[PDB]
Amino acid sequence: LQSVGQIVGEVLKQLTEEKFIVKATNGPRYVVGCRRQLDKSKLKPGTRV
Amino acid sequence: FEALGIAQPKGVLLYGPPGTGKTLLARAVAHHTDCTFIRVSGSELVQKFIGEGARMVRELFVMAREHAPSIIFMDEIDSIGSSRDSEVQRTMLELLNQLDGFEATKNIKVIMATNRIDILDSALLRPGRIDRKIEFPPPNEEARLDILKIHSRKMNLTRGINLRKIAELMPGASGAEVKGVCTEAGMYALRERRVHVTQEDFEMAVAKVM
Amino acid sequence: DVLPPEALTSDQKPDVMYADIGGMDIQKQEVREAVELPLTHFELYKQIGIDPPRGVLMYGPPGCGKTMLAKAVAHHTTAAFIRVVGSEFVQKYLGEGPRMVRDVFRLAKENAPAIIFIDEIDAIATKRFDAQTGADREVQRILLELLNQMDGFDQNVNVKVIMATNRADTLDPALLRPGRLDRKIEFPLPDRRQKRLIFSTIT
Amino acid sequence: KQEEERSKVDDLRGTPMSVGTLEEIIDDNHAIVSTSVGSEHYVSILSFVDKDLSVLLNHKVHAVIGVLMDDTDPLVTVMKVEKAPQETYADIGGLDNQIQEIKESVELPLTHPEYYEEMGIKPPKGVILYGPPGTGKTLLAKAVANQTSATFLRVVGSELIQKYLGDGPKLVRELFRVAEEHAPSIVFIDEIDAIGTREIQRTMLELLNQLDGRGDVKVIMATNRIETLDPALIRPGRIDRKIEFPLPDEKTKKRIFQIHTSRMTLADDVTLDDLIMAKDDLSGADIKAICTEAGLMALRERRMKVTNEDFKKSKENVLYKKQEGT
Amino acid sequence: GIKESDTGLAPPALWDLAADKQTLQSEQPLQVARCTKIINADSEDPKYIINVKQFAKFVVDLSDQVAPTDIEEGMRVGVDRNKYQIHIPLPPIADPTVTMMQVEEKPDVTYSDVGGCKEQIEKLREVVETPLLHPERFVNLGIEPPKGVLLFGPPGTGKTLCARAVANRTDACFIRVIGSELVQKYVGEGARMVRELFEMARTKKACLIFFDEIDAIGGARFDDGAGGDNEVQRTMLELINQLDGFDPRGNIKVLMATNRPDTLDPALMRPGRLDRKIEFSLPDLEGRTHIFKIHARSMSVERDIRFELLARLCPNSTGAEIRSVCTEAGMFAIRARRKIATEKDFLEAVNKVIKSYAK
Amino acid sequence: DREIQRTLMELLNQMDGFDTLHRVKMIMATNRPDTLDPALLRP
Ligand SMILES: Nc1ncnc2c1ncn2[C@@H]1O[C@H](COP(=O)(O)OP(=O)(O)OP(=O)(O)O)[C@@H](O)[C@H]1O
Ligand SMILES: Nc1ncnc2c1ncn2[C@@H]1O[C@H](COP(=O)(O)OP(=O)(O)OP(=O)(O)O)[C@@H](O)[C@H]1O
Ligand SMILES: Nc1ncnc2c1ncn2[C@@H]1O[C@H](COP(=O)(O)OP(=O)(O)O)[C@@H](O)[C@H]1O
Ligand SMILES: Nc1ncnc2c1ncn2[C@@H]1O[C@H](COP(=O)(O)OP(=O)(O)O)[C@@H](O)[C@H]1O
Ligand SMILES: [Mg+2]
Ligand SMILES: [Mg+2]
Repeated sequence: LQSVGQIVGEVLKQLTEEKFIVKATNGPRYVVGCRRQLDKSKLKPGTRV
Repeated sequence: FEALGIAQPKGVLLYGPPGTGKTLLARAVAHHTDCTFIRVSGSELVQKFIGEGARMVRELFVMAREHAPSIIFMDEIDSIGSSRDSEVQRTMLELLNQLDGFEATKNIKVIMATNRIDILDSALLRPGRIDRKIEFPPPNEEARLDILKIHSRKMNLTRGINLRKIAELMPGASGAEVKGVCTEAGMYALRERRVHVTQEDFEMAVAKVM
Repeated sequence: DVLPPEALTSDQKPDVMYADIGGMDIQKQEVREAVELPLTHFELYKQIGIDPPRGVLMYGPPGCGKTMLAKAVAHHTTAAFIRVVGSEFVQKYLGEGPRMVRDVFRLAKENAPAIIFIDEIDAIATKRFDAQTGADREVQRILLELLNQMDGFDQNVNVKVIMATNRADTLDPALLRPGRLDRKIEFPLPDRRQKRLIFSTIT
Repeated sequence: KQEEERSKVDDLRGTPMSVGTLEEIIDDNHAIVSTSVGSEHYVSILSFVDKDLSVLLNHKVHAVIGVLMDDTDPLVTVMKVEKAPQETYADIGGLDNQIQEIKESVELPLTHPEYYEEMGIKPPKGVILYGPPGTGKTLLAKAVANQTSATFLRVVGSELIQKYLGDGPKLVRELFRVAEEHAPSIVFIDEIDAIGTREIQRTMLELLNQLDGRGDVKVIMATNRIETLDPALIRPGRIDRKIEFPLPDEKTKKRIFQIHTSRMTLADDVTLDDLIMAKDDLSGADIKAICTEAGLMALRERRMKVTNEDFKKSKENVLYKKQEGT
Repeated sequence: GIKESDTGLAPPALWDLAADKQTLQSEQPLQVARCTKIINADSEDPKYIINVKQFAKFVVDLSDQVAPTDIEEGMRVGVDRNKYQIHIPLPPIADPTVTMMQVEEKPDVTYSDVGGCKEQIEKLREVVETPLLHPERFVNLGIEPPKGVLLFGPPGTGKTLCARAVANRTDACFIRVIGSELVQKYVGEGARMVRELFEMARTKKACLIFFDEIDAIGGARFDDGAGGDNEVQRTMLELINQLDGFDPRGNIKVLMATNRPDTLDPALMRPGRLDRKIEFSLPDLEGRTHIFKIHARSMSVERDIRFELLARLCPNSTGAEIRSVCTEAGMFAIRARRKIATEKDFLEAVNKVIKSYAK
Repeated sequence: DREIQRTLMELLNQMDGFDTLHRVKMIMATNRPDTLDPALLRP
C-alpha cells in the first residue's frame, strides 16, 4: 500500500548518458535521466519505460 | 477598377492536368508580386483536435488581414475542396466565411490550385466567391520547343541538336515530362561516360518516357 | 533549453547485397544511378547539370524481386535511409494522417541526403475519387500530402523517394507524373538469360 | 451610486469569470450548466442574475453569477439566412404582376397574420413560381422576404439526400422545427422538379406534411421545368398560388439593362436600346452576364469607358452559349 | 460613454442580502456524471460506477442523505468536486427525441372529427377503447382485453386523426411516430429508440402510442438488396419482435397505420402485434358531406352552404383535400380581401381540385 | 471496403520486406484458396 504507480511511457533520442527524451503516452513529453541502476545501452529510442 | 466601377475579382482557381506548371507559376509569382506571399498545403488544414480547422483558417485570415497586400496560394484545395465529416466540413465553412471578408481583402488575393476539377464543389465556385477559373493545357509544338530550350539551357550540347524534331516527336507532353526527357537525355549521355548529348538521346528519352 | 533538430532507421542494415541479386543488371543499374550516384557522382552531375532524379516507382507482378532490391539499396547505401511502408500511414484520430506524412518527410530533410522508402503506396495512392465518406477523405489527404511535399511548393534538399507497387494501373497520375516520378521502372517476370542468372546465383 | 453594491456583489463575482452553457433550470436557485471541457455541473443561482436562459460562472464554485451575449451555435445557422434579404421590389424591373401575386400569396401573412388567421379564415401552405432560369425567381423570393423581418430558408430540391430511411424528411423537418424557435420564415425550394414526377418520395410526403398537418411560415416552390410535375405535388386546392414570369418584356429589359449597367462608365455612343428592344431576346441573368462580359471586354482593351462595340461583341460571344435543337 | 456588452443583472432591490453570500460560501456545487452498475455486494454498502464525460469513470458511493431507493442504471447522478459521492439523482432529459413524438395530452379531436369513417373508428374502439373502459366482457368470457389495431385507407387521408380522437376519449397521453424517428446516421441506436419509447411511455401513467407508414417499419426483410440504405434491417424487427400484443402487453395501448398493407410482415399481421385490422377508402358521399359539415366549424362563412351538392361535385376524392378546399375558400376570401367566405368560394375552391387537379 | 485491402497490404508487406531472420512461421487456413489475393499466394 505504501507504493505509487509509476508513469508508463516511451523514450526518444538520448542527449547525454543522463539525458533522454520520453513521450509520456497521450500526455506530454519530457526530458529525464537515469535513476541509478538502468543500463544506458539497454535503452534504445522507442523502448518502453 | 473604379474607372469600370466593378468589384475586384476575389480569387483564382488553377485547374487542369497534374504536372503542367500551376506549381511553377505559383513559385514564379512568389518571386515577383513583392507583396507578402503566404502558402498553404491543402492537407495542412482540418488536421487534429477541434479548432485546428477553425484556427488555421480564422487566424490565417487575420494574419492576411494584417499584412494587407498579400497573396495566399492555397495548394491542392481538393484535400478539403470536395463536396460533402463535421470539423472537416467546418474548415471549408469557415474558409467560405473568411473569403466572405468583404473589402480590405481587395489586397488579399487567393490562388488555390488543384488538378481534377470535378470533385471541387460549386460552393466556392459561385460568383459570391472565387470568380476566375484557369485551365493549363498541354503545350503545343512551339511551347514544347520553348520548354525544351528552358529545361535544356544548362545542358552540354553536341552540334546541330535539332530540338524541333524532338518537339514534333513528343505530342501530348504536358511539360513535366519535357523536364523528364531532359533529365533522361542527361541520363543516357551520362552512363556512356559522355557529356555531349546527342539527338537520338532525346529521341529515346521520348521513347522511354512514354 | 533548445532540443536538437526533430524529436527513423537504425543499425538493422538488411542482409541482402547487390552481389546477392539475381542479375537484373538493367534495373540495378537504373536504380543505382537514381539513388547511389547522386550521393557520389552528384559531383559529376554538377558538371552535367540535369537536376538528379528524386522519385522512382517500381511496377511488378507480386514479389517479382523488387523489395529484394529495396532491402539491397537500404543496406548497401551510405546515405541515410528510412523505410516506412505506405499502408503504415493510417489513424483512428482524424487529421494526423497528413501531419505524420509531413513529419516523415521533414525528418527526411533534416536527416541530410536520405532516401525515403514507401512500399505498397497503391494502398494510399489509388486514383483520387469522390470522397463521399471520411475514410476516403483521409486517404485522399494522405495522397495529396505526399504529392505536395514531393513537389507541391518546396523543392526538397537532395533526398530521394523509392516506392514499391504491384498493380499500378491505379496510382493517380499526379503521383505518376515525371516531375515527382522521374525514372519509373517495371520489373517483369524473369525470362531467357534472367532465369539462368538467378538459378546460378542461388545455386 | 451603487458603491455599496460595488462593495458587495462585485466581490461576490470574484474575478475571474468563467463562461459556459446552461442546459437545465431545475431549481429556481440551482441550475445545471456545461462548460468548455464539456463537464456538467449542478450549481447554485445567485439572485442578481437574469431569470432567462452564454452563462457567467464563478471561477471557484461555478455558481451562475451572470449572463452574456450569444456568439455561437452549429452550422445550421449558416444554412439559414436569418437576416431579411437585401433585394427589394424596386430591383425587379417591370415584372410587376408577380409583385401582386406574391403579395396576395405569401407577403402579407408575416407582418399581417390577421389577413390569414383572424379574418374568418385559416392560413395557406405554399406557392409555386416558374419561368426560365435567371428570370427573377430567386430574386423575387429575396424581394418578398425583404418586405418582412422573417428569415429566408432556401434549399435546392436535390441537396437533402440523406442515406437512411426518413433522414431526408428529417433534413426537411429541422427547418420547420427551428422556424418558430426564432420567428416565422419564408421557405424556398430551388428546383422543385426533383421531388415529384428513393428517399425523395418520402421527403415529398414529408413536404406535404409540413404544408398541411395551418401556421405562419410561408413556403415558396420554384423551377423552370414545371411542366413535368406530378399533380400529387402541384395539387391545386392545397397549393395556393402559381406565379409566372414571362420572358423579360421590353420595359422590364430596359430596367434590367439599366440596373445592371448602373455601376460601369457608360458612353453616349451606346444607348442600350439596341441591346434591349427587338424580340424575345434574353433573360435578366443573360443581361447581367452581358454587362459583366462587356465590362471585362473594356478592361482588356483598357477602355475604362464602356462603348457600343464592347456590348456588340459581348452579345456576339454570349448568345452562342446555348445548345441546339432539331 | 462606455457601451454595455449584453451583461444582464437585476436592480439592487431584487438580490443579495446575506442569503446569497452565505449560500455561495456554504453549499458545494455538484458536478454531473452518468451512473452505472450498482456494485451491490450485499445491498447495504452498494457502491456505484459513474462516468464524467471526457474526463473519467469512477467507483463511488452515496452520501447518506440519499438512498439506493432513488438510484438505478444511468439515472443522471450529481456529486461533489473532490470525493464524488452521490449527492443527487438528477431529473430525466428531453434529449431522447420522445418529446418530438409526443402529443402528451388529450388531442383536440373527437369521435365526430372523423370524416364519415365513424364505422371504422367504432370498430377500432371495440378493440382499444372497449377493452380498457369496458373490461366486463373480455377476460370472464376468456381472453385478456386487447390493446392494438392497424388502419389502412386512402392516400394519407384522415388515418392518423382517428388515433387522436381515440386518445382524446381514452383520456390517454398520445405519442405518434414515423420511421424517420427510428433512424440516425448513428446506427444500432435506431432499434434502441423503440425500446426507449416503450419504457418512457410506461413511465407515464399508461400511454397510447401510434405509428404511421408502418409499411416502412413493419415491412419484412429484403435480403436481395445487398446493402444500400440498410438501417431498416437492423431496426425494424426490434419493433416487430419486441412488440407485444393483447396477451404479452403491459399497461399500454398501441395503434398502427399505413396506406400500403400488402408489403407488411405477417408477424405484424398475426397476433402479439395486432388485435384487429381495419380498411378505409375514399370518403363516400355521406362521408364527404360530413367532412364539410365538420369544416363549417373551421371557418367563418355565409353558413347557407349547399354542402350536399359540394360533396357530389367532388367525384371519387379524399378528405384531406376537403380541408385543403375549405382553406382554399379561405384563399378565395383573402384574394378578394373579403371578411367572410361564401358558397361561391366553396364551389370554385372545390373546382380548384376537381377541375385543375383533374382536367 | 478498401480498408480491408489496406489491411491486406499491411499483412502483405509485414509478411516480407523488412527482414526475414524470424524464428517465426505463419500458418494460414482458407475455405476458398482461389479468392486469395495472388500477392499472398506468392512462393
Ligand atoms: N511552361 C512550363 N515551362 C517550364 N517548365 C514547366 C512548364 N510547365 C511545367 N513545367 C515543369 O513541370 C514540372 C512539374 O511541376 P508543375 O508545376 O508543372 O506541376 P503542376 O501542374 O503543379 O502539377 P502537380 O499537382 O502534379 O504537382 C516543374 O518542374 C516545372 O518546371
Ligand atoms: N532475381 C532474384 N534473385 C534472387 N532472389 C530473388 C530474385 N527475384 C526474387 N527473388 C526472391 O523472391 C523475393 C521477391 O520478392 P520481392 O523482393 O519483390 O518483395 P515482396 O515483399 O515479395 O514484394 P511485394 O511488395 O510486391 O509484395 C525476394 O525477396 C527474393 O527472396
Ligand atoms: N426583374 C428582375 N430585375 C433584376 N434582375 C433580374 C430580374 N429578373 C432576372 N434578373 C436577373 O436574373 C437573375 C435572377 O433571376 P432568377 O430567376 O432568380 O435566377 P435563378 O433562376 O438562378 O434563381 C439575377 O442574376 C438577375 O440579374
Ligand atoms: N376526412 C378527414 N377528417 C379529418 N382529418 C382528415 C380527413 N382527411 C384528411 N385528414 C388529415 O389527415 C392528417 C393525418 O392523417 P393521415 O395523414 O391520413 O395519417 P396516415 O399518415 O396514417 O395516412 C390530419 O392532419 C388530418 O387533418
Ligand atoms: Mg501543383
Ligand atoms: Mg517486393
